[PDB]
This record gives sequence, structure tokens and C-alpha cells, in this order.
Amino acid sequence: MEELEQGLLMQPWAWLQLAENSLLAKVFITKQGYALLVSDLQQVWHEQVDTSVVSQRAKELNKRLTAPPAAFLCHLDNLLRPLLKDATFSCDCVADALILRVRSELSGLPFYWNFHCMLASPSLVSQHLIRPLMGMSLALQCQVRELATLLHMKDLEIQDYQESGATLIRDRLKTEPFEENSFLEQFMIEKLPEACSIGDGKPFVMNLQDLYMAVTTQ
Amino acid sequence: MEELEQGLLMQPWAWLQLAENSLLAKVFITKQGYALLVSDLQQVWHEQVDTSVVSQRAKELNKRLTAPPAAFLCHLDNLLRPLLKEATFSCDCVADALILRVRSELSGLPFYWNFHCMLASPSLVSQHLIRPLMGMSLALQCQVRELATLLHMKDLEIQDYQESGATLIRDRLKTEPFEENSFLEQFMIEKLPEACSIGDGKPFVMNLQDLYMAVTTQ
Amino acid sequence: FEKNLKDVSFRLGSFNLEKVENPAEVIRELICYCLDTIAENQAKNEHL
Repeated sequence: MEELEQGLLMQPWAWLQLAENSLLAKVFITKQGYALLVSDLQQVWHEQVDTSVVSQRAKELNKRLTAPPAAFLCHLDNLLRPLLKDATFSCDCVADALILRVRSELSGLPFYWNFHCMLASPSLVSQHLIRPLMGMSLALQCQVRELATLLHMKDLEIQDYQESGATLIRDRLKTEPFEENSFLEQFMIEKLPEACSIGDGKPFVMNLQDLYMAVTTQ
Repeated sequence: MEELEQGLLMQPWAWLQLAENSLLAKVFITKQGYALLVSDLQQVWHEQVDTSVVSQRAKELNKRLTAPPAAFLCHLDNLLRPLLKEATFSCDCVADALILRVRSELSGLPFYWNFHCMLASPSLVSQHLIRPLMGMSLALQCQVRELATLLHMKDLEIQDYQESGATLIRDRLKTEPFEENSFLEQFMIEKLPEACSIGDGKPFVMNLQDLYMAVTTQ
Repeated sequence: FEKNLKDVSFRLGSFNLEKVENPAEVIRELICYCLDTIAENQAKNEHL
């Protein structure tokens, strides 16, 4: 019903729990499959699979299993927010196919099940690496501009309060007449070089995922 | 080459002035090729082209009007001079390769230029669609947080000033008690169409290329 | 017998039994285990 891509434009960024380098494997698990657009801001994947193919993948990769496809469908729905769907996850960030290993283990005899996130669809890449990322970048920028207005107003308020009487007596902790550009000039050389921290997706879910969810509208 | 990729990493974004699609391009036009990374909000690209592939892309759409390789290169350098950095821009958003239908004219006879962008692999996207874009985005998030806490402490000072002196001065830049979340929500109302539906992207460039100047750290 | 694991009545056992030659022998086994029962969870009270 193409809700996999629709669920891949509003797709919440959930931090996958791994024993390896943790990537932002994010998916909208549906009853008719899912779309696991693994976007750790390093490499982009996409598991455009339906419920039947992924369920039979689990059944064939479970060596001796007698389970209905709905059982593994619920197993997948446990990864609707990809935190933990069982074992612990493990990504293969080497090629266009991400192997998200989910060892179906409950203390028995050997098992191994994994995802296969084939080449990411560039349209939905833009739906979580360009288009709403472009959107939230512009949103944050004009947010900083409206904050420039707000800071300028507060600076002029404090200043015009100082020379109009009732000036604070704690001169050693006050602030000089401030302006936004004074903040931006120091930011560009101190924080912007270090706030430029792509990481393994975690910088997105600590600071960018919230405003992304605020800009998932388009 | 890598020289042009690095120049792209430093030289700023600049939207393709076609008024058709949000083809936010990053302009770096320097000899032995250029770097015009153009994103259409529905696909990812990396136009890290050199003068030979520049000229062959220029010829791939041309039929009767042609030039030497370096002639094509410097021609397309002059092409961006009046409008970006020959001031006719267009493209086909449907094409997998971003064939920027730049129909600049030189003879009064048709000339066909395309800023043909190589389809960015999920490993290619990290060079410029993520590292600078998400670098400046995380920088803007840190800017919002720092400006918000600065607004809060400056408003604490302001309230101390009213409680020490009830003077009112202008009431035109009189700031409201600032809340970061309230600011973000009120921003997600009117500037969200600017954000989600980028359209031009001119507000993005003339306000984030300052961050682009020093986001190249990664 | 089946162990209800992972929200499914998964097969915990599938044991191919065979008909006994005569149930009397395993009945005698059952009634000697019954003597072990008779000495299992509330009579060594007398002892301790």
C-alpha cells in the first residue's frame, strides 16, 4: 500500500542497540512488511520488503522452526522502534546490503537470523537524508535568526535598563552589551567545527531527531 | 577530483536559480572541473566532476554547438558568473541522473548544458550531503540551545531590573519571557512550510553559508 | 509436549513412543516410585 515509504518520510530515528558500531537503523514495521532506512548519517540502507518475504526469510534462516508468519510479524513489530526485537543486533556497514543480525535465541541449540537492507532508494534517502534534513537545517537556521532577533531585544533591554537606573550592583557577573553576531563569530570558530560531529547516527537522535520529527510533515 | 571535493566542502551552497525545483546546489567552480552538488529533495547526488567529464556531459546533450574541453569548462565557469557565482536554469527532476537542463545560449543557436550529477551512493552521500549539512545542522541545534539559555539568563537579569526598577522604555523590542520549546513550536507553524517545502532554499544559503565556511572540519 | 515460548505453542517435545509389551511392568515401576513418594515430603517429620 506504499505505507513503507510513507512511514519512511515520518520515520522516527531510533538508536539500534548493538554489540558493534551502532547505526540508526530506523523502520516503520507494518503488517505488510517494512522499510528499514538505516540512516546513521554515514551509510544509508533500505529494507523494502513485504511481510511474506521477511517472514519466510526468518523461517528459512531459523534452522528448525515451526512458527506462523504472524509470530515473526510480531517479532518484527517488536522492532517497530528498532531498539530490541528478540538477540542483540549487529549491523554490516560494509556494502549496500545491511545485515542486521537478530539471533533468535532463548537458550536452546544454535540459531542465526538477520535482516537484508538492500540498496537504499535515493528518493527515501532524500526523505531522510536530504529533503526533511534540508527542511530541518533551514528550520534550525531561521530559528537561529529569530533567536538573533530575541537576543538583540534582550541585550538592548538589559543595556537600556543599565543606563536608565537600577543597574545591578554585581558588576563582576554581568554581561557586556551583547549581540547575535558576537555569538556567531565565536561559534563559527569554536563550536561549529566541533558541533560538526556526524558520528554513527547518535548525534542525530540526541539533537536532530526531535526537530526532524517536527519537520516530518514533508 | 579531491581538490574539487574539498573546495565543495568549503565553497558554499547556492540554489540553482531555475524557480522550478528545490535544486539546492553547492557551487565550487575551479579549473580542471568543478563541484556543483545539486540535490532535488527526492534523490542524492555528488557532482565531483573534472574538466573531461564536464565537457563530455556538456556534449552529451549538445548536437551542433561544441567546444574544446577546457573551453567547455571555462564556459560553464562563466555560466554561473551572472546568476550563481548564460543565466538560464532548468532540469528534469524525474531523471535518476540530475540532468540540470541549463539551456544557456552563446550563438543564438541552441546549446545544451547539464550539471549532470553522479548518483551518490550511500557511501558518497557522507562526503557533502551529510558532513557539511548535518555539521551545520548540529551547529544550529547547539546555537539554538546556547542562545536559549543565554536568553533565559538575560531575561533573569531583565526581571531583576524590573524588580529593582519599574522603568519601561520602548515596549517595541520588549521581549516575551523566552521558552526554547515554545520558540520551536511557534517556528514549526509559519516557517515549517519554508522548512519542509524548501522551494527555493535561498533562506538556507544566505543564512547557512556562514556555517558552511567552517563546517569543513570533518 | 509444547513449551509456550515466544508467544507460540512451540513444539518442546515430539517423542515417538511404542506400545508396551505389558503395562503391568511399568505399573510395578509406578507403584515402587509410589513407595518413594510414601517417603518424600511429610513423614520424616517423625525423624527430625
